[PDB]
Amino acid sequence: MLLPWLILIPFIGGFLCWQTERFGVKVPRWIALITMGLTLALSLQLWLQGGYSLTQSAGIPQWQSEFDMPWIPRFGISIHLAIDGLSLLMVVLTGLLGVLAVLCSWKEIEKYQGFFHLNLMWILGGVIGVFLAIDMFLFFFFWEMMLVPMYFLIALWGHKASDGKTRITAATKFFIYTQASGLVMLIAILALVFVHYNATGVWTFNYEELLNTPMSSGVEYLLMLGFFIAFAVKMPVVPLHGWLPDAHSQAPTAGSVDLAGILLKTAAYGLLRFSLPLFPNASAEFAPIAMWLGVIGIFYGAWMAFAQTDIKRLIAYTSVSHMGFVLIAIYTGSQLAYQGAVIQMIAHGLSAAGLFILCGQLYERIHTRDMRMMGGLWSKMKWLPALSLFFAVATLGMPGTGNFVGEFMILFGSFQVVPVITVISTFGLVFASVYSLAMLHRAYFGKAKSQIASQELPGMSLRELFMILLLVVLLVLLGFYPQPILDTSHSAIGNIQQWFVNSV
Amino acid sequence: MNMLALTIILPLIGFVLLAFSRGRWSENVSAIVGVGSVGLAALVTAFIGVDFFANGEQTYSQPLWTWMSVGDFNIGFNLVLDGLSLTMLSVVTGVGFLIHMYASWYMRGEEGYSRFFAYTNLFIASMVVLVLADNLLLMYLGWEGVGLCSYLLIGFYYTDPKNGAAAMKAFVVTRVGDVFLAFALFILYNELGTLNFREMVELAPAHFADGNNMLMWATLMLLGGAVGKSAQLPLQTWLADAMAGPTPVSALIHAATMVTAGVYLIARTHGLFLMTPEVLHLVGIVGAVTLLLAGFAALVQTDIKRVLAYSTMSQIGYMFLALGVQAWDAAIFHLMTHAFFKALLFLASGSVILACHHEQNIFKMGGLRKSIPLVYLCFLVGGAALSALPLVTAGFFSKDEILAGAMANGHINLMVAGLVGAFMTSLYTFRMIFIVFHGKEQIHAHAVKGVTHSLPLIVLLILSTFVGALIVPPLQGVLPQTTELAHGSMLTLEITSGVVAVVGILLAAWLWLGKRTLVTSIANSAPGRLLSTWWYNAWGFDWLYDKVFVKPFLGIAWLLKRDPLNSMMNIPAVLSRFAGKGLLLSENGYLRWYVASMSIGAVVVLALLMVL
Repeated sequence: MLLPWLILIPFIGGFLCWQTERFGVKVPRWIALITMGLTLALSLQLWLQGGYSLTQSAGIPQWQSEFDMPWIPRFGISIHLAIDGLSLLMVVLTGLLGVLAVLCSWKEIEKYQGFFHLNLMWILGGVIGVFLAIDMFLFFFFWEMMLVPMYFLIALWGHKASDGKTRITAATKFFIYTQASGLVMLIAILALVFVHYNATGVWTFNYEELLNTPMSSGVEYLLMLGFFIAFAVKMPVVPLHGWLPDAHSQAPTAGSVDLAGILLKTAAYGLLRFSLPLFPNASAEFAPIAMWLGVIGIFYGAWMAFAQTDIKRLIAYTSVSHMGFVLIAIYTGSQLAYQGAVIQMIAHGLSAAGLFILCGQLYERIHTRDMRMMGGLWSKMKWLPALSLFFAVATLGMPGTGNFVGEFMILFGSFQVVPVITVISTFGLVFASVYSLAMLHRAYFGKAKSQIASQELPGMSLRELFMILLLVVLLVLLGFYPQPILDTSHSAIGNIQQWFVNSV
Repeated sequence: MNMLALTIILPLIGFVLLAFSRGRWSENVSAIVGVGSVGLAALVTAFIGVDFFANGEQTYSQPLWTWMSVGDFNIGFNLVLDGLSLTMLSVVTGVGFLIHMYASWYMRGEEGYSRFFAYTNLFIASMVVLVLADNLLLMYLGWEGVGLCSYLLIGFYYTDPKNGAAAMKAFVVTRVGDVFLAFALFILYNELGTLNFREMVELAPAHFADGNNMLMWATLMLLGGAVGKSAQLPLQTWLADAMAGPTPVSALIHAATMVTAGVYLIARTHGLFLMTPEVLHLVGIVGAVTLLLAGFAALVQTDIKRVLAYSTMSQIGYMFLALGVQAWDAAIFHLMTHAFFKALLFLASGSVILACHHEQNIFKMGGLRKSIPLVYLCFLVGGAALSALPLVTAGFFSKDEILAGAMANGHINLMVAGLVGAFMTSLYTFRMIFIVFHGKEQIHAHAVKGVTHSLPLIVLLILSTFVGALIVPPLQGVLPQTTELAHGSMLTLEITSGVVAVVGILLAAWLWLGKRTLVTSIANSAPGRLLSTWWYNAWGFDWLYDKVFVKPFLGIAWLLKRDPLNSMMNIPAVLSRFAGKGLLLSENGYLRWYVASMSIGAVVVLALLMVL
């Protein structure tokens, strides 16, 4: 019921901001803040009003709210929006990140600003629609239309048409690397539906009847690779992640909040929801390749993070290290491991968003991007580097932050299922420390005479500090007290694991 | 009595105030609030200590809230205040109180003031969490809590980068130990399910009817965690470099706070180490080989702070032996004495290096008895206890008891190790004060007089002596494995240690009382410098631990200065663009070849149809 409205407010707000662009220029900032407030209101209403602590073994079909509507009846394509417990965590996270995106874009007036915000709400609404998606075509359409408006963001707002490096390399690799694999998973969807159409005799694009379709061995394996390729180019996996640092280092850091904190979520959401249950034996065969790619991703991202000299590419290469833990979590037979991935995933978004906001904040203070050029700014800034120290501290497994409990319950479940690949995996924490300290010492520890421009520094406004203070206190409560959201996700995680166990 | 969290909240909350009053407060109010947090901690500790005496040595547990709870994974914020943990709390909330009260006077006059009293409170708070934890998890929060605080205090002076660079080697090395520590934590949950210490104690033999082979992996790798955090051979790197910070943080790190975490883990899991005897004796094996290493490196270099540091390494491993010889209460008795002398010994040295005014040498000063005898009596009291002198010393009872226990274990190599350690402690006892305080004063050490440090000096003077040895720590509340006692040979071993100490003290005094030309000759002899260079490398261990992984790590980082796999999956774009350029060059514009293309399409279509 609430789901059609909850995916449509982003699109309605873009229309109204661009409508009132003719009326005024200070309107869309204040319009956008209220519209994202309504998005979190409906999302938090579903958290509180709904039975978040529901039955742990109520089957694979279980939803607090559900919407159905005929869209293309010839294939049974329907607007099958349906919200689960873990999907509701995803919706509340993106509503909060949308508030941060529209708050960081405050006091940013240009030649056109309504165009920026209709695009801003369009891309955030696309991610919400992926998170509420049970029909395969609706899932794919939303997956691919959140991908078009970021291209305009990197192009027309990466820099205003002055340098050609903001389109022809950064934005173009971002677009092609995702869309080729999106078309791969579309033909994977179609091969799965056609083998189901031979089995039964109905053209259906719905998840519940495609869940248990009979397929011979050696056939569903190729479709599982087809799903995983599109789910491995969106979250950074080892062979195909070259788009991520270019995308984050060129887009404005509000666009980078969208590009890191929430676009990385949807691929592991799809690995939990759409790839694991549909292909149980194929995923059981593919598991060790996934573990090898996971350990390679953690070690690889940390080394490339240590070796880099700038900051946006630095945090962009932390992200690829973080997601390796999540991939190993998903491809195991443990309930605790999956519940560790969820808390690690929410904390991943919350620990990347603050760093990107602050890195963009530091650049507009000093007008210099290279990290090794500055140094010793602690005597000049009064609140930026202290808050930045805790966010760099929250990146690695420091307890009292959500990242520690996240990565570390994965390791418990991972050692429960398989010893040797887990005992390799744990060493990324040592490597997490070295790139964390490298960031901290090269940027803030030292003498302010490392740069001439490090001798005249501005002040920090109240609202940026307010939205940084909220994230640090929110992330500490998730580290100390993670029970409420684990009780929320228990049943959804449990039935996925029980199906992955029982179907093999 | 429902006041355990006040030993954690009151310090920790004070840190938050000093973490946001970044120098905007004045000197006096910042000084009072920084000392008062630890002062309230000691007072609440004393109340629960005297109530623990009123409890009849009955343990008191308090769960605040469950941390995380999955249906097979139950972790809670459980605090246990038993006899072993009360003693380890007593050391911290007294020593940190005394060390931090000195810092109220030592820190003033320079910047970074509110910053330093912020991170000291966090350092103390992390150490209290480790020794009161009831679950191995919460205790893990203690381990890397105090490690990050050692990073924030070793590299406290961020201006020059020597001490600013010395902290990360400790940080890397302590997290290697923490990986080793968490490995055993995974194995214990896989094997025995619950991580509570007592429930683990009477769950371990129930689950172990059939298979035992994998418990040695748990316990050996648990041991690898304990050793690394304080000091031991496989990971002895950072304690020389930890001296690059200020004097009060060296006392806190090296005396009784952070280095007393590896002792608490072996002692708390003593029944768990009793489940396997050979992993218990292996602690003493590694302890016996580190007393042979950690001693004479104090004699080698001319840095006073490196002197006090190699002595701490020797003493901590001396404990590991004491725990390996199944003498548990005696080892904590050694700790109860050891905290008192080391902290004062470190602190007094700081007062005189304030008076030295940038000397940092042991060979260019002399005749310091006439400058101020207060620091003279400070080193003197510390030296006597360390050397195992029988004259009104505090720690000699602890050495006598553990060697009685060690010979009750019956390991002649361990008494040989104990005998050479007593001789070696007496060697570097008075050699430092004889080479520094005796001679001629060509550079005057300007002594500073003030009641603000004299009163804690008198308190530390009256505490480090044998008056403090009369305070028996609470050891009857845990009922550990009983430290066995020997009679008849107790007087024989006591006089043997006294003779060994006296011979070492007389040899140092004979080194002093000679011309020192033979000392100069052995400090100039080529085999002497070879051994000095060999033990500059300290059995090559820092040499080996740098050149085994560091330059391979820098080499693979230099090979990863440009990202390989991003480039090697760009070759589809490279092949497509170059193949597209070739296809564009294939077009001509001359219309004869267009019609030839039409004929050559007809030829291939007919050929492709005739092969079907």
